[PDB]
This record gives sequence, C-alpha cells and structure tokens, in this order.
Amino acid sequence: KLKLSNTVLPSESMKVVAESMGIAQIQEETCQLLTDEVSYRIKEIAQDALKFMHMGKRQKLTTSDIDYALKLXXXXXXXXXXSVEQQLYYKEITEACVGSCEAKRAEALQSIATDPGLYQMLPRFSTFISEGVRVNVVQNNLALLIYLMRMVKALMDNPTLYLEKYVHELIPAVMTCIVSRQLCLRPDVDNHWALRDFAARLVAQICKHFSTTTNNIQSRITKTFTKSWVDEKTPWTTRYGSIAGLAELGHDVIKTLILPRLQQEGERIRSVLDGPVLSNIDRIGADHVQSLLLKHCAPVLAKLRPPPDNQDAYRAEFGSLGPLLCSQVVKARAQAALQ
Amino acid sequence: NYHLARRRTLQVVVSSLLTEAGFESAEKASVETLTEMLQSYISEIGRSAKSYCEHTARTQPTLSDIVVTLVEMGFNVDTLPAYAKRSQRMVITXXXXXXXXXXXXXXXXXXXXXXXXXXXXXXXXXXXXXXXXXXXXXXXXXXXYQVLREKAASQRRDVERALTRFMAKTGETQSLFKDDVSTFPLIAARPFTIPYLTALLP
Repeated sequence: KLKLSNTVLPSESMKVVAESMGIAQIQEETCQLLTDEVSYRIKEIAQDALKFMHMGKRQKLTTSDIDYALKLXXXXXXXXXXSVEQQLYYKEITEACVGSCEAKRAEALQSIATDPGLYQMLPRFSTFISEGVRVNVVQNNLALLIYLMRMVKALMDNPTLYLEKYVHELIPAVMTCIVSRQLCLRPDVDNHWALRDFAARLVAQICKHFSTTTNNIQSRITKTFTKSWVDEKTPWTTRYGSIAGLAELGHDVIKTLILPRLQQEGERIRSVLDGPVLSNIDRIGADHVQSLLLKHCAPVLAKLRPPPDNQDAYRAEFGSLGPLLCSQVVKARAQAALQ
Repeated sequence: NYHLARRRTLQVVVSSLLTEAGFESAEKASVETLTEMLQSYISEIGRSAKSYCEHTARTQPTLSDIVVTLVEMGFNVDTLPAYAKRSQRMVITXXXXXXXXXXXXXXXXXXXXXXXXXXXXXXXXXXXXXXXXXXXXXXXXXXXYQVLREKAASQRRDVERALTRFMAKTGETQSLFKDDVSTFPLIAARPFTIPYLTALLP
C-alpha cells in the first residue's frame, strides 16, 4: 500500500556543487552513491528527530529538535429548549442588560462575548431583544438603545455563535437604530449622534462577513442609504445615519459616493448654513452633523488628493469645506508625520 | 514564533558592534549566521561552566571559574578593561521589550451547589449550573379554577352565538325590527308535520 523510493538528488547538480570547488571531471555513479549515503544519514536522523519530538510530544519539527538530534390520545406536554437553570441564567442576562451597576453591565458584556457553546439561548434571546428594540424605538429611550447596541456588539464577538441563520431579525433593528427620531429630548439629541456612530461602526463590523453570499448586506444597505440620501425633506438624523453608515463601509465606498456628494452635500451645507430664518434645533443639529461628516470624510480625499492648493481645493469642494477640509488635511499631514 | 524576538535582539547587538566597527554594508544571511555563532558561543560558555562547576559538589559558578573557562575557551582577559573603553563607553545600550498583561473578566451567575461534594477536594472551582447541569420544563400549569370555568363557559356562549348567526343568515329568517340581518336575524318558523315526536324526544 506504500512504496518508499530513494529521494536521490540529480548527480549533475551535485557535480555542479562539487566543481564549484573545482574538483575534477566526475563520473555519475560516484555522486549517485554519494547522494544515496547522505540520504541514508539524513533520513536516519529524520527518524531520530521524530523520536525526539514524539517524546517531546509535538507534531511539528523545529530547528532546535534537529539540533538536539546532532548529538552524534392526548400527547405528552412539551419541554422547551431551555433548562430552568439556563433560562434563569438568561433572566440574569436580561436584567443585567437592564443593569444600572456598570460592573453588572460589563459582567454581562463579557458573559455574552465569551460563552461559546451557548447557542441555544440563541435566537429567543435575540428575537425579543429585537422586539424590545422596536418597542423602545416607540418609547424613544437612549439608555435601552445603548444597552442593546453594546449587547449586539458583544453578540458579534462571541466567535462560535454563528450569525448566519439568525441574521435576518437583527440587522433591521440596527438600521432602525440608525435612521431617525431618537428624540428623548431636543437639547439631548447629542448622545444620539454617538449612538449612530457606534451603530454604523457595528454595521461595519457586520459587513465584512456575510456579503459573499446573497448580497443583502452590501447591495441592500448601500442602496438603502443611497435612496435615503436622495430622500429630500427628511430630518437630518436620517442624513447623518445614512452618510455615517456609508462612511463605515470603507475608503473606496466613500471614494465612489462622496465624489459627487462632496459638492452636492456642500450645496446641502450652504442650504443649511446661511439658510433659514430660525430653526436652531435643526440648525445646530445639521451643522454639527455636516462638520462631523466633513472631517470624517476628509481622510478619503486626503489619501486621494495631495494637500496642495487649499484655495483651489475649496473651489474643488464648494467652498464650505474650505478650510476645515484644509485644517483636516493639515491634521492628516500631521498624522502622516506621526508615522 | 514568540521566541524569535530575542534572536533578533541579538541581531541588534550584532548591528551595534558592526556600527562600532564601521561597516556600511553587509551580507544579511552571513550576519544572521554569525549571530547564530554568537548564541552558540554563549551556550558553549554555559556548557563549559555548567559541567565545570559541577566539579564542586556545590553549584554556583563564580568569577574565577569563568576566568578559567574563558582562558580554557581561548581569550586574553587583560583586554577586558580596555575593551570597556569600547563597549560601555562607545556603544549605546539598547533596551529590552516585553509587553505582558492579565486581562479582566466577570461572568457572575449564582450557582455552585456542591463545594467539595462527595469526592471532597478543596482545590478546584466548580463551574456553575448555567453550563454543566440541566433541568426539565413542564411550563403549563394554568390551574386557575374560576378563570378556567370562565374560559369554558365563555367559549360555550361563543359557540351558541356562532351557530345562531349561521342558521340565522342561512334559513328562513323573520326579524324583530325591520331588516335586521345584522343584529337579530331570528330563524322563522318551520312548522313541520309531526310536532310531538320531535318535542317529546330525549
């Protein structure tokens, strides 16, 4: 069932190595038997280093190993998927997701991210997690939002629990967290922008795993945010969540998208800036949104264009980017100088 | 893999000594081979001193031991102060690098339930019940007496009014008001041939 022929070096190459020292005119059978003899000693020593590492008990052979070799009819009532024990464990998980004590919070987060083999307090868990997402979208409460979104983050990093089959009741809750109207209070929309940042960051963590298949991920979320950006007369939370989600998709994504949207969204800027009579909620909202997305979009064209001619680059970017685009280009040159 | 950085640290020492020499260029594989030769020279010192200070019944290799070792290993030690003028006085010492950490975690369930049960050994840590043990789910008691018979009687009332609505709109219908097919469509009279066999029949 096996045949072990002799691994014999080509003797002409051996004569090349030999007469590299300039020996003589060599006949073949000499170097043939030389390769034979050296192959015997090599394969003997190979068995020997195998005896080494099969008592050092590793199946990989290092240089050091050979160095040491060189010392020579009513049915029965049902039963759930849970145990009572692990469903009470699940209740601990849920009320720690409620948990005010941040120690209990982080305990829950680690318990999510590092319980592999759990898999069975899967979807039911995640399913009316998503239902709680919908109900608290109605309730419009940022604390439940941040708790669930860090919960989804910790769900995303528990490496065994594969997402695939159970994806499709989770991602829309993320995007509903992205879109709009996270309005606890009008002076307190501030944390919601960071919520959207974190959410789009989570989407970026999603998108690197699943769009090999059916392209729900890339094609649907991109066209979603595309036509969402097209949606005129919408609140700027929608615009921020859309453009932030497109920002999280990557360098070349923005290179495609904000190539016309550079000056088109600059037109949106100077529709907002030097714009209305008075709506300072929307003014301050859209203004810091445009500023954030400006200097967050900046490293694309910084990697794309050289940082010359900031007066021309503002003309190349409809003026309002100038010189905040130029200041971000100075910051990018400083970050390059840090390297 | 993680062993390798000390070997490349020795390569850094090699480059430092070449800088003290003054070679602008080099042959890289020869440099690393010389580095291997250096670490084998270190280990050769160590083997020599190892088997040499076992000639005492005690272990600790002292200074003159290593003196006789290096003279045994062929070196004029008299240049060692003078080489100090080259060594710690013309080459800057490089620093080491080791970035070790112990991360934090917390997975607090509340179940131990057997500290050192019958196989008693007070050197372990019982995991939980949340992973190891299991349970059983019956999940449906529903035994609320008056509520139960409320359910049953309400359902009987439902089937009453259902069949009433069905044969109401089905058969001959006469009303209470005019044209109540919605609210009260009473079945009209059959009258049939033999009443007594019907009305006196259990």
